[PDB]
Amino acid sequence: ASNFTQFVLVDNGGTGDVTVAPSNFANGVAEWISSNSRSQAYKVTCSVRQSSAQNRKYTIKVEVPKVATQTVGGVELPVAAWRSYLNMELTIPIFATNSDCELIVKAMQGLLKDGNPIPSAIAANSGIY
Amino acid sequence: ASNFTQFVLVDNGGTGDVTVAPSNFANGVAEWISSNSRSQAYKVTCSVRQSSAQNRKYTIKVEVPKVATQTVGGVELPVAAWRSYLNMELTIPIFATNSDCELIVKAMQGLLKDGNPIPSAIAANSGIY
Amino acid sequence: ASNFTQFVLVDNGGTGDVTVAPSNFANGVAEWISSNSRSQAYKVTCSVRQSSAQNRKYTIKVEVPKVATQTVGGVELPVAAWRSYLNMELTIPIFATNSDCELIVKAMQGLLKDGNPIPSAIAANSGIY
Amino acid sequence: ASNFTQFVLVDNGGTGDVTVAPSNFANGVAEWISSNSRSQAYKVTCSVRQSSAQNRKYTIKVEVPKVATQTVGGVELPVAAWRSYLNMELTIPIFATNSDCELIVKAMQGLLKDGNPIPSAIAANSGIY
Amino acid sequence: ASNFTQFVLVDNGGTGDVTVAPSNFANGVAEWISSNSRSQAYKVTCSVRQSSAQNRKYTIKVEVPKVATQTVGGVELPVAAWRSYLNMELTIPIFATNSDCELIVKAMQGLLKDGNPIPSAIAANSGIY
Amino acid sequence: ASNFTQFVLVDNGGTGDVTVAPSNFANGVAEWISSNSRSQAYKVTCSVRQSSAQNRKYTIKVEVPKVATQTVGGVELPVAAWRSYLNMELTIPIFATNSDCELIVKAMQGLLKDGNPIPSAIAANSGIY
Repeated sequence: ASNFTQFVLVDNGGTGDVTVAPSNFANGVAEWISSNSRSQAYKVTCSVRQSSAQNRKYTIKVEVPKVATQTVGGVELPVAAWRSYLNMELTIPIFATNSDCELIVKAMQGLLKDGNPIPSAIAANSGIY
Repeated sequence: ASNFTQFVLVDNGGTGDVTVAPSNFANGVAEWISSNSRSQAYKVTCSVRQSSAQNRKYTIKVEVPKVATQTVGGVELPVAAWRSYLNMELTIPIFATNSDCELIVKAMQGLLKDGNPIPSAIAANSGIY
Repeated sequence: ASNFTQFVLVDNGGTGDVTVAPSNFANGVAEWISSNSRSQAYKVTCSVRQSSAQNRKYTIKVEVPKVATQTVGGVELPVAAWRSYLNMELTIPIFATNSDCELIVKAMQGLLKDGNPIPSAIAANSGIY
Repeated sequence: ASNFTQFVLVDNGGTGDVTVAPSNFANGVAEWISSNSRSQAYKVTCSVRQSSAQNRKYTIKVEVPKVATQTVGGVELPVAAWRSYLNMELTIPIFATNSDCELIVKAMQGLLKDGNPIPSAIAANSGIY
Repeated sequence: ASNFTQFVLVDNGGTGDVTVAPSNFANGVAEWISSNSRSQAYKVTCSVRQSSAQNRKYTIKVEVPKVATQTVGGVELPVAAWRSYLNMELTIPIFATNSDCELIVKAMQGLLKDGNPIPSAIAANSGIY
Repeated sequence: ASNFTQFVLVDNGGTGDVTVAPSNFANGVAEWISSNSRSQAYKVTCSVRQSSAQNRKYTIKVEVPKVATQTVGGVELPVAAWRSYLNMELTIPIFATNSDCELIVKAMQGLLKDGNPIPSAIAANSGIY
């Protein structure tokens, strides 16, 4: 293997895709960034450690630019009005086999499949109702 | 429309699909659990709060159980041998359009798509390298 | 260029080979872990530090698990029944050129070469005689 | 039958080979030393002891000299300009069968096999990267 | 792509080129050293940290040794008679585009181009006048 | 000699070059500035002093304008969002001959040659990986 490669983060179907590429590995934290200024980039980081004697935790973070009315390459302040931050922590018991970890991945991607309630609440700027 | 519906969390291709259904909304936390005893159930919860004045924060959690049957006092009880915990917080600026929010949802599902680096690492009990 | 990669810790033929893959490099400690349950995994770590003004000191550690299943109360968990622990410290003065380091490496692999006294004493639960 | 014998610590070709020959086995410590001046000699020792009720612990040590001549007051002495010191401790539970010991030995020699990350970091005055 | 590769630090036109190669990344500091003993090696290190909220700061260091062979205790050791130290810190706003960053790199190499004032002064043990 | 002249700081190959010209020499600190307002100028300064009894230090500073979305001659605030700052300190032992200083200059320009890792990390808005 060799996991640390470029991948498509936003698939707008071929044209307008956002690819994110390896950009830092200081401290064994893999970072991927898109081709933009660091203030407007899509950024992804991932690391894993044994959190307790019984568990490992993957910590995954994503930053996504507010794009409507963006000025590309512009200085946009305040930073917080222009960025969304995702923070995932996955705690997996040391007993989990690879098959177990496959299922955890499937649960994670089921949660976010189109049409399911959580992605469609987020995208519609809504809560659950 | 009411987006509080049942959905399939783990798609094992029609056979042994784990599907999760609305089960509680007390205290503004939407909860979905699978059709098991509460001791062995998959659980998904979601809540949105306006965290800052200019942010909203979604908090989503998933529990994946490893089911087992334990003998306690000479009696067999349905139990989960361990659970894995996904815990994610998403902070979105209030200035984000629905098209901006769709970008976040697309980035989150691209992150976990089959074959991209992070799902591969998790599924292999590996780190990124 | 990278030497933090996957490698074969045990060529046990060309099939039952044990491979260890990069897992974490926090705080200057490179760690590699084999796949499947962390509870039954082989682990290797390595770190180098300037122990004195004139010396650098590598600390390398390897753990070899005896794979087993713990069954308690009817619940079975994949565990390591026990682990052997190798721990080695190699001190090298800053005056060593690369050729001197190659020789140190050849001494290390000669020490453990198949058929020589130390590897064959260990392999047979035995001391020197 | 004896494993306290001479052996090749460095096959540096088939000519500049460094051989270590039995020197002393006092107090359960087997010692081997290469020929010519003890001051420039390679040294290997090995001892095994029941560290705990359940464990035996091997302690192996190797010293690699940098050969040199000290000249003081016109008197020259064959000396070691400096020495690298390898020191390793291997703990094995009394439950290990001979096959488990063979595997422990294969893990040790895989760790140091030519081309793998640890031997090639050492060989190049380098850490992991 | 992995930009952590070997490069030639001092180009003496093919003959006596000093070339430096990846040697450590512990603690997020990429290190390159030349192929000498650690006592006589050229060393280059580089690290990036997000210094402010709106800045990132690169810290690059270079050590150029003047090699020598010293007699200590009647024994000759490979040594550096002195080292010269380049130490540079670059602070870049997060709003800088990759085209903005290319401008910085072009300015830094124009600064040291052969024949411009600063390289000439350094090379002549002169100040600017 | 007479080092203090105009030179090309950014060579965009004839057309679009940035020339920086002598602009101040108060306190023996040579300053060069481009033809712009002081808030948008490329600025270079250089000075040398004996830092210790054994060393001299050249202190070189460069300021580079953020140019993407720049308004030429405009008032752009905050200043820190619109400027990058380079700071180099070169410490050279008083024993270094001119030949030694030539080599230090070559090491400095090798570090920054196109294609080598440090300039290409900077230009790609990246760390080392």
